[PDB]
Amino acid sequence: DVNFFDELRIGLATAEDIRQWSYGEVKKPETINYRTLKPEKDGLFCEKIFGPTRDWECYCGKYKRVRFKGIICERCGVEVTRAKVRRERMGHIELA
Amino acid sequence: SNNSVPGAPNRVSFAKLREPLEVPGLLDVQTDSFEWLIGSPRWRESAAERGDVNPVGGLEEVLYELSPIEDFSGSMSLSFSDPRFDDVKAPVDECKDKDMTYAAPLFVTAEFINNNTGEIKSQTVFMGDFPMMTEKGTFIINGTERVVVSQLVRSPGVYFDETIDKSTDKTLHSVKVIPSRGAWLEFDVDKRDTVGVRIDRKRRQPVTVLLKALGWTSEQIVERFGFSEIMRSTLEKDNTVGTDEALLDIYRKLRPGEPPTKESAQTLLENLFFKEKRYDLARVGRYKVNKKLGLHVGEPITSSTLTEEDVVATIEYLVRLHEGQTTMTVPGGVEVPVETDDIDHFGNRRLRTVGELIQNQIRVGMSRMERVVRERMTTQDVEAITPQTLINIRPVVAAIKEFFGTSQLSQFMDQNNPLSGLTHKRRLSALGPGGLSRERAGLEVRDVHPSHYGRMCPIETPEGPNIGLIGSLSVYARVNPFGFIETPYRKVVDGVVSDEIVYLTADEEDRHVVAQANSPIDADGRFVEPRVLVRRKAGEVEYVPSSEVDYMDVSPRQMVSVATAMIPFLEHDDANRALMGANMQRQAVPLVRSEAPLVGTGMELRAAIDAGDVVVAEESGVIEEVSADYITVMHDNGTRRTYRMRKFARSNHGTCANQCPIVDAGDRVEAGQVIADGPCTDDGEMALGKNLLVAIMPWEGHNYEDAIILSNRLVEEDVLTSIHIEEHEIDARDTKLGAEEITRDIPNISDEVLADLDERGIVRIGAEVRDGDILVGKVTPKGETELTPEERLLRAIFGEKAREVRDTSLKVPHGESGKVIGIRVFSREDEDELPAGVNELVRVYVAQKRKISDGDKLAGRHGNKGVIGKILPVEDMPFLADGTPVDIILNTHGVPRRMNIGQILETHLGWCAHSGWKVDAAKGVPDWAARLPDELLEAQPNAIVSTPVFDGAQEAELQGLLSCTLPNRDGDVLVDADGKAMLFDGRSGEPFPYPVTVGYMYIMKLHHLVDDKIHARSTGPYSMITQQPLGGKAQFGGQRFGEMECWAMQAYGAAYTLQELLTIKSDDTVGRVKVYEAIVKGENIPEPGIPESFKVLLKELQSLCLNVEVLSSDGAAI
Amino acid sequence: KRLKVVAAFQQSGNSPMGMVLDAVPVIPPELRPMVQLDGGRFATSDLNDLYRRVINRNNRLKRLIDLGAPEIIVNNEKRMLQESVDALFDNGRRGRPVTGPGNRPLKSLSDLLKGKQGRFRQNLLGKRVDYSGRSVIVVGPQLKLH
Ligand SMILES: [Zn+2]
Repeated sequence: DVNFFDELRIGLATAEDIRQWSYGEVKKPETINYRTLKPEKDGLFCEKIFGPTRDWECYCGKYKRVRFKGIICERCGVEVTRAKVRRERMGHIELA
Repeated sequence: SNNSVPGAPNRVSFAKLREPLEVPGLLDVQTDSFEWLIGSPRWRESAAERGDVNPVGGLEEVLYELSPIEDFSGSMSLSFSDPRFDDVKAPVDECKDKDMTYAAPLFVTAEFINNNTGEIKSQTVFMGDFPMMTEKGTFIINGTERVVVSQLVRSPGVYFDETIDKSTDKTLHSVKVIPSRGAWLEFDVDKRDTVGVRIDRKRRQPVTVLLKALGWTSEQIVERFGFSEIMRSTLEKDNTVGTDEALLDIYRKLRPGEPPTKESAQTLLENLFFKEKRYDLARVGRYKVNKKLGLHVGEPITSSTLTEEDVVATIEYLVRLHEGQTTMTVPGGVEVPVETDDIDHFGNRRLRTVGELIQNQIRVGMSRMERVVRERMTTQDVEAITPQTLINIRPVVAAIKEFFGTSQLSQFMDQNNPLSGLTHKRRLSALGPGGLSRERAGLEVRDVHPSHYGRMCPIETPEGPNIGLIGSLSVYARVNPFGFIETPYRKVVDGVVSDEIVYLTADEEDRHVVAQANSPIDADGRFVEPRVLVRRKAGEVEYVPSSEVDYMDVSPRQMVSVATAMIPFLEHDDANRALMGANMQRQAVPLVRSEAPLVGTGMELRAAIDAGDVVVAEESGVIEEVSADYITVMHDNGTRRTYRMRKFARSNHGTCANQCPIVDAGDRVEAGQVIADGPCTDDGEMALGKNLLVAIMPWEGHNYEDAIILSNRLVEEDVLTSIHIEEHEIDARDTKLGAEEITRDIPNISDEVLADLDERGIVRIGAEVRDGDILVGKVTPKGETELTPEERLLRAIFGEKAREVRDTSLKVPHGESGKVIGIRVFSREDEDELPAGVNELVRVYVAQKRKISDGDKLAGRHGNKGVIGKILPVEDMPFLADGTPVDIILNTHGVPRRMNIGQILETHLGWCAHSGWKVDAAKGVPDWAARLPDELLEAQPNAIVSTPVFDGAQEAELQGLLSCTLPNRDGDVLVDADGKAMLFDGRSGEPFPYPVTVGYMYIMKLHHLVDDKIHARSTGPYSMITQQPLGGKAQFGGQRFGEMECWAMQAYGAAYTLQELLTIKSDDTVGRVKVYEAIVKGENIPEPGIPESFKVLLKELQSLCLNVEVLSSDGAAI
Repeated sequence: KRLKVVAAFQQSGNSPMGMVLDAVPVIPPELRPMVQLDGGRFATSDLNDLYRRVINRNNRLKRLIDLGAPEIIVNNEKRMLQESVDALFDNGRRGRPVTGPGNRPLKSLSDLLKGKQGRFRQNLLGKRVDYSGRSVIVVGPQLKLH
């Protein structure tokens, strides 16, 4: 990022803006699977919404090389990138 | 021989006064208490001496208060009495060896009453193992030597007070009867002139309410309290009229909104203060209440709960305290004085020691056992019940084992040397479970109180934030049954001093007039002068005509501790430097050789023999054969006693403990004589340092600002070498992936590195280990992942499989070296007790030998610390007219600033002890030596003198001793009448232009060594969650960069340095990786930008539905 | 006092509509980690229990609307959803806080900003660094002032 911030400003969000920040919707209450200790599909830890676990790896195992940057796997939908995005992509919930 | 000890080497003494009583066994406080708790004949004999009509053990008392248990039918019951112990499981040394606890098993004789049947069944119940105290006064929990510390609390009792009012400008007298355990009662006069009682921090009600509530008719109130006006006014001001109306009132102010019955109120008033189980005074509280009110002084009351007559006596006393009446009398009671109490005075501060403290845990655990027994006797059948089924041993075993594990007051024994341990056991601690907090204790609780004189040392205390909160028991002081500290006096009936001595407490002493041990005495005991100086009441000193003198002090050093007692010329220092001196002596490292000090106090033979680290001889006999390992003595009886000497034990604080047979073979040894020399002891004497030739001057700024110049001769001769013994421990614990193992081969380590280990996996004994080396070779079964393909080709070209095991081998931390002296292993097959889930534990001992050098701390005895800033080579030290070079050069500028000149006198006297002297006694005795003892007229070179505390060499006597020093083996005399000598400069070779003061001093090597206190860290291992460098001196953690260092940075204007510290040097992982990489690569370090932490602050503010955008110069977002 | 609060929303360009949430953000998964300890035990963060809770009460409410139900049941479920998200944003701010294990209040999401350990206080207190050490100092009167 550019090194030049004149000033910071804060405000209120909007549902039409909170939908913009988000990468998926968490709709299942469940966290990581108990057996294998991988995250559970479409919940508070899943790789689809947030990020892959190890660096440059999808979920099912159809890609574990580094040659493919930025591709989205069509069998499970995770994206092979650095695992550091695992702390920059935000979820969203839609309340009835 | 004036000294009691059989074969003690004798010190001529500058003692002017004969001591009436010899100093008691120093570890008495630690042994007596525990002897009382177990219940032993020795303690029974002591109670025979006191003449106590009640002989009871601490365990026996806790068994009376529990027995008998009964079911609410009363149809089944269970009581038990008469504890008895057994032989200890094993001897002490084996327990230090095998990691177990030296204890003894313990039974009781319990019985089960039955009413409807009429048959009572008795049997022997076992009650786990019980930790027992050794003769040294210490506990061995889990193989380590621990120590229970005595604790200072306020006793139970009745404390009157007077507090000034802010609104009406007039003082208000409030009482509190504070018991041992039970509800607080309290009475108080008001600014509106209205008495109010307050029961368990309830809302005040009128006090004639409770008075009427016990059963006091209005007429009896009128006649008993009639003379008092504020009590009468409070009998008007009350509203509730009648008995039950007041029990109902008390229930209605006890809790609001509860159904008020007359029977439940009358039941709770006698349930909270007169029920035996719910509320209790101890013997301390009961005795003290009796003594303060002057009622029931003749008979010993076994009942230990509050009584009603007592409460009426208290309210009459409070009204008396408002009156200003000196004397009260109660019907049925002797007369007493009337004054407000003081919580600081030592007659109110009782002290509860090991016996009381272990008794409390036995009690609480016992209660948790009693509930279980009560439910268990209700459920089981009357025919199939035995006293075996009811009692459950487990809940008490838990309580004790958790006391010795967790309780604040059972610490690791401080074992730097003998003096440190002996001091650790005599400690009076104010902190802990059941006392005032550290933040809660006001600034008055922490300072000296005129009643500590002779019980608690005013000088000795810790220096940090626990000042005043830990004192030390004085030399002669001893603790009586109830829990007060007593000091012995001698009594002067009519100006003549007796030989019989009485031990007084702090509150009994306030009632007489005590004269000090320097009063001039005839040979009859007749007072030499008309007026004596005396201490009267509290904090008052005054002259008195010789008839008003009741008591007198035992010894002029009655008011100091045991560590303070070993500071020659202590009345010449100030209290600050005296404090650092006492404090510092208990951090001296024991050397490889010991010598006793040429100038010392009479205290060190006694202290050494008591602190328990010299081996004494039990009987009298003749030495059979001497080993390095054991001494065998032949009694005159005919039976032989063999004593072991533990050789190089790792004491608790990493220093070494060594015992050395001192007697020669075929000798006659008296009973109770020293036979071996523990660490720090020479010839049976507390030797904490060495004698060194010191010269006082500045020397070309190498000792400037309190550093010290050492002569190289010390490092070559090994005068200050020590032995430090380490230990490291690693083990083989099961994980679900598999069971780890300790085995010789280790993947990817060459043969040379593994040469030291054997086939077992542990390093052989005596192989010098540089750090990073392997001591124990262990491998965890590596977590089963997939074998990496890049690693399949890398390992494929060579053909080496990363097995199912990673390498977690014990390694040598950086900064350690030495030999491997001994290893030790625990297995499941050996039948060793192991922790739950680990199969073998392995420890390894590494012992190095430290020579002194730069950056080690030295200290004299008067709190003159210092670091060694230089070590000159032998031929540079300023040397003496006969070519002896001095050893240490202590600067001048710190003597007159500290305001402690005891070190200069210690140096002068020390030089006189070195050379020996011969007064001019042919012409006659010169005047300055009139009162000099006869054994002192003439000493042989290197003779060890003693100068006690507050009674040593005077000035004129010292100055006169410096004129008679024996001339040197060359013929000449080296120091003049002043104590100054002529020195030659080692580098220049000229003589210095003035005389410098040389002489001897006693210097000790403290426990702040540069090898411990050095850590550096370029990178290391981080912590997953805080993501900062992992702290610790043992993992070479990184050193912390607080907030005032940032304010310094910003006052400089150093933007880039501070931004660098705060970001890539601690938090940002990306940053640290990039900087490390760029440094190894040899390119510029990246210019510091925006922390990765920023984006996280924004993701969290974006989590709270706030919306944060960044504005550029122009005003557009980014 | 009303005028001040009201005129704020006029100057901002931000509608007050943003005070009722039609959606809630979920914080990234790392800043509420669930890492596995050395002894096989799972160590997690407290926010996970709150998000899970709001997710539950939400899904159950929507199926309930699907089925059809009495008004008291739907109003009770709406109520629980509002209170749940309320405690997720800031605990113990309305009635009883929520406790998870053993009567221990849960660390809320507004809990990650306030306090001695919050994100604003973090950089002011100071941390331990790299490339550093310390030791005992002796005087050396041979050295030049630099
Ligand atoms: Zn996939």
